[PDB]
Amino acid sequence: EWQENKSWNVHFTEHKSQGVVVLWNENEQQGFTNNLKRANQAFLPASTLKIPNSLIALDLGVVKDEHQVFKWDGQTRDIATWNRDHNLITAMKYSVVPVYQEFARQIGEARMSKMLHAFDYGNEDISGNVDSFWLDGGIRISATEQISFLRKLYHNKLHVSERSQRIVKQAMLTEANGDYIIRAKTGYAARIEPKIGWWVGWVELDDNVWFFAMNMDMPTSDGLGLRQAITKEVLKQEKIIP
Amino acid sequence: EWQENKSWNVHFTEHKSQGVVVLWNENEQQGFTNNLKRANQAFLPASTLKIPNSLIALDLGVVKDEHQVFKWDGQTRDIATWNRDHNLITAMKYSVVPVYQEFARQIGEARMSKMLHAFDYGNEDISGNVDSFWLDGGIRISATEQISFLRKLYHNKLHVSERSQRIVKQAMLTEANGDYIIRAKTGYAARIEPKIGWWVGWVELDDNVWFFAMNMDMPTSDGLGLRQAITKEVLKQEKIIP
Ligand SMILES: [Cl-]
Ligand SMILES: [Cl-]
Ligand SMILES: [Cl-]
Ligand SMILES: [Cl-]
Ligand SMILES: [Cl-]
Repeated sequence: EWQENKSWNVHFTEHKSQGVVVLWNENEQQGFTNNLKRANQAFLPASTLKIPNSLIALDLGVVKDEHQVFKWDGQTRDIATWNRDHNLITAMKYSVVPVYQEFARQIGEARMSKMLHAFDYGNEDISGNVDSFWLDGGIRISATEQISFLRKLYHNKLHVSERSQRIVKQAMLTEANGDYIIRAKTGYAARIEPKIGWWVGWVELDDNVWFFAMNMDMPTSDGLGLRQAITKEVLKQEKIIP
Repeated sequence: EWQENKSWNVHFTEHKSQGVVVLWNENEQQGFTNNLKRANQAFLPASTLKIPNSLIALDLGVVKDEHQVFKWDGQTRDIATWNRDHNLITAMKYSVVPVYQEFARQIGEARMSKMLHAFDYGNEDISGNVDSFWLDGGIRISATEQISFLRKLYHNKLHVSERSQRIVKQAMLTEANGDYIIRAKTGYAARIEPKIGWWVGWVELDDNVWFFAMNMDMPTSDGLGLRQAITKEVLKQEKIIP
């Protein structure tokens, strides 16, 4: 069904980068990618896992609502945006590990793992857990599998309450203007080679939705902004955004 | 409690305009306005009434969700954006009267009026209904009363379901970036003198919310864009947005 579009590769090669973008046109039920093999290659999810972990935290009542404040413990960590109070909205915006580590302590490895499987979120890998259970959830996930999960979230079809799904979609809000809305989540799997950056989400237009999932080789946090830039170059080429 | 800030008047006079901006700092429970008398002056709500009317339509099941399509009837009306299919999101974005007129036909004048009173939305005026019941709801509302209603919506405190309130807040989304989110609704009461333009809503920041409600004299649809521009000049002066 899927269509390969190798002309998107220039957006990667212009930035001396290697990666994949996957797009799904919801109205047409049609997928597109620059590289079919890499679209199906599973990687550690890094902070893209915050989307399902937020659903779990809400649906178990670990997080009461998007307003609840998770106070800073006063310990100065390396990422300055972590050294402040957060709610679910801001914890997702700044990918605040200490906040989600606390969620995971309350959720527990057993509940987390079972609810992820109920979401059909990626698949367990031969390597098992390679860090802490909350950083990778014992799974790896491909770009096409991200799309399938996000489509379920969009349609409120995951096996958590509608409310939990609506709150997470709110927390995903990244950009909005008169032309489009982007709901998305970044990630950077930076501990184990190959180091991988992600951006996954969707673009809402007046009359359609375009799901996207991209990942790219990211040996250093220098090209982090290429995750969004390359994706947007594809979206612009396809006339999805101006 | 309220504080008057007459330095905001220049943003109106620079555009040969007269009007009011009201701001409410949620963390501090403090209100500010350029003109206390006009802040309390009631006007026809025009399309700002689409916020409560959307709540009513959802909570009665006239609108099933924000995805339901209200097809164009194929009749070419004066406003080009009306001459197409819409959902609740787009009907609010383009202030699509024919769509909301159909909602009102299904809701009914009795249910609409009673639910508006349950929201404490403005007050009935001596003039009664001055057009059709769905265009003004038999009420007039002040900028400060808009604030009070919007604060209830923000906190899910209105007497409709939480779901209905969350869907309407989604449909209010107007702009979002790394610095702020604006959820808002325009209006233009253009049939009866004095003709009035409105913009009402809030600005979400990482650590606070600022509610706003502005109206202005609008003898012609030429300065419609001043509703947002003047509001944003106030927000910038107050360092709420960059
Ligand atoms: Cl693994
Ligand atoms: Cl994002
Ligand atoms: Cl009236
Ligand atoms: Cl939203
Ligand atoms: Cl607006």
